[PDB]
Amino acid sequence: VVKEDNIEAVGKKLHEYNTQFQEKSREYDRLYEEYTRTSQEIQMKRTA
Amino acid sequence: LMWLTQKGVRQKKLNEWLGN
Amino acid sequence: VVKEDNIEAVGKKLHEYNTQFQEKSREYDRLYEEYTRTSQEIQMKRTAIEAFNETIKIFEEQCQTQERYSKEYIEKFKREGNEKEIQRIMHNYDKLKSRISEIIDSRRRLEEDLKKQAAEYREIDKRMNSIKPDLIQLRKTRDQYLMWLTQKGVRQKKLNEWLGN
Amino acid sequence: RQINTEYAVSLLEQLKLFYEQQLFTDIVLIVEGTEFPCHKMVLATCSSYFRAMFMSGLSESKQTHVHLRNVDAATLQIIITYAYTGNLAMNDSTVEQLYETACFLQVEDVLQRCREYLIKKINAENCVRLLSFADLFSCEELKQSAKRMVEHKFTAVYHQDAFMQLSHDLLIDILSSDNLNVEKEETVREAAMLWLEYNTESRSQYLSSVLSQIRIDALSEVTQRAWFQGLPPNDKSVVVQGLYKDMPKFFKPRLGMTKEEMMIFIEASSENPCSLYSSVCYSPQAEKVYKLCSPPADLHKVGTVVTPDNDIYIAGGQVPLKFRTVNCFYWFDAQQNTWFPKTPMLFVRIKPSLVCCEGYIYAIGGDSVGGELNRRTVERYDTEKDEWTMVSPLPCAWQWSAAVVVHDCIYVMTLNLMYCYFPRSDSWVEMAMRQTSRSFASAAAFGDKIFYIGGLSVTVEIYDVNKNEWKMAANIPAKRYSDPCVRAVVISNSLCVFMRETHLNERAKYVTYQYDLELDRWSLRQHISERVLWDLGRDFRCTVGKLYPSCLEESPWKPPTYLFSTD
Repeated sequence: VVKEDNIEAVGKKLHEYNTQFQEKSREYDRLYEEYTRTSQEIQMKRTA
Repeated sequence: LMWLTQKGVRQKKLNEWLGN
Repeated sequence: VVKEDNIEAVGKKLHEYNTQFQEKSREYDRLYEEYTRTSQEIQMKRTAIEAFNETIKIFEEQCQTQERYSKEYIEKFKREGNEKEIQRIMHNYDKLKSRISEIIDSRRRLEEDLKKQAAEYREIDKRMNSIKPDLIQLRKTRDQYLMWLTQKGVRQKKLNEWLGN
Repeated sequence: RQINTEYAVSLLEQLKLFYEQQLFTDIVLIVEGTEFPCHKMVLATCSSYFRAMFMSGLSESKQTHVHLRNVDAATLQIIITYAYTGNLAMNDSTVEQLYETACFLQVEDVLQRCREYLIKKINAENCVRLLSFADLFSCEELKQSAKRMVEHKFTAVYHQDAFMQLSHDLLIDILSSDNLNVEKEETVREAAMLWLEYNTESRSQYLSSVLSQIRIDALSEVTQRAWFQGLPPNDKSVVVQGLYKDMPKFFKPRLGMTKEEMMIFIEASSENPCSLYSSVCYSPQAEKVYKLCSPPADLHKVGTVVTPDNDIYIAGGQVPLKFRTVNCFYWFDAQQNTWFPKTPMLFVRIKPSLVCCEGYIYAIGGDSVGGELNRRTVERYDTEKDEWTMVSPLPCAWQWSAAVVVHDCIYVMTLNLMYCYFPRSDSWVEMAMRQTSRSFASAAAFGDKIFYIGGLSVTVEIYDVNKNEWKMAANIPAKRYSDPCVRAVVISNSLCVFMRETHLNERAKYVTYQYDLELDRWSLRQHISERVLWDLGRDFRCTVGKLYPSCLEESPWKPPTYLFSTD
């Protein structure tokens, strides 16, 4: 736990890591949605 | 995860830190 | 997939290949276990034969120590007209020579054991060398069928049930 | 046919009543002046001797007075009491004379009962005497049992007076056996010397036969000391289980030169989930997997007791509910490597913690909760009497309390109430304890300062006994917090542990640790690989005792390499 394995401290760190991970999965699937919309965009623009 | 849960972090408590 | 499209028939093939693949993995890890046991077998034997070698060396050291005794303290045990006192090195010499002979025979027994186990290990080691190209070829064909045949209406649970048989 | 037994017992009790009042007494046996009136039919249908003496049709079947010589009066009375009842009252004081009288009279039932009683009563004080008795009376089973017992503890019984009075055949069959439990051939040489010098005028002609049986040119384990110890880590044990096997049996290293520190895993687990209460012995020197038979009759919740002579024992026990609480006692041998049934106890010990306090195993608690007069009952293990005398019982219920003797005085630290467990005064003088009231404190023979690492919380508390002080080392290295699976072991009298703190899967992470006392630091000794050592539990019995790898079932049954990268 970043050199702080002390029950309450070890667990509070775990919560900070939980935040970091959650923010990423949200931005990860957001970037995936952006990838998909850009893909269909260039497909519609190439058919145009 | 093989250290915090091994200490005693209950899965229910993990879900609370995974939900905020 | 032999240009087939009955889907159900193509799936039956899928299972037939599944069997062949499973049989191989079992014989594959069996050959691996055989490799490991043969490795520890020749390890236990290379140590036993070097122990035999060092024992023969120290027995030859005792043999020349007998010649050393033939000049160290033999002067007071041969010119007195007695034979029971000299048995501590004279009756300990002939049986030592017989021990040398029988441990040489035992070393020959260990050597023939080594060559027979090496033969019975190489007769299947060549099978490993020939079954692995066929194994990876069958696995490549299975992976190629996993791109088209699997996407023709079969479920992963169905594949697992076909993996069981 | 269902032969009537209800009529059989009434007729037997009526015959006894008639014999007590001396009715229909047709024969009179005269033994050293004492007279005994009896019936010829009972003596015939019980002893084959009297049957042949009466069915011969001579004057012995016609004369009422028969003089029997070389027969003790008490033994004849006991035989008649068996002839008229069938129950035998045997004791360790008059069992040999009773067996002699029975073999002279050929009573198959009494002979078999005395034989099995002598077999189940062979100790380390009468082994030589019982062997001489069996040789004189030609009892093959008792002879073999006594010979095995002598081979197990030769270095402890070759000083007895019964050993110097043995015959020539006994000496040449004991010395020629490769099962002599001796660490050096000098012991056997001195034994032969004292035997031949005990009576020189009658054994001066047997000096050649004496010297022909002692291995002089063997040089079993001295040749390895000559060249070098250069090998893979402690691979001298591999040479033990190699050179010995292939040997013309004249220069064979005796069984005592094969005894090596072994990890007796009692009630251990295996890779197979069904065999979670099996047993797998291990060598901390040759790094090899052996098989064990810890459960005799599927007896679980037992207590391993290795004596200084390396004789593993068991206490209490639990047979699967037909768990059916049983008390059948069992002793793990080393030569035959088998469990020997004996007298059961009066209290079923549930996984007891016992040690050979002052060379005497005591039943230190190791029970359950429900009465101090029933559970938590320290007892005594009579060795020659083979009895279980009760002694001052443990006051409160103390479970998972490692029993460790210190300076010939049991120092069992409990949850938070350590006492001065006395093996002589039998008292509970409250000794210096801790403040952490927890059990699961693994501790082995750690000498003056014991270490009860464990609490299910792995504080390595220092247990100074001589200075009666109380210090502390540190904790077992882990991560945020490891699982306390401490298994304190004592390999070759050392301060080690078998911590199985499961971290990255791999069953349990079996890592042995090196404990410092002069430096009072923290290090690691060895790291038992999981490639062979699979699931073994977290708190199972793991005693350390010198054992023969040749007699240990050499069965690994555990494939090392796995997870091929072929995929």
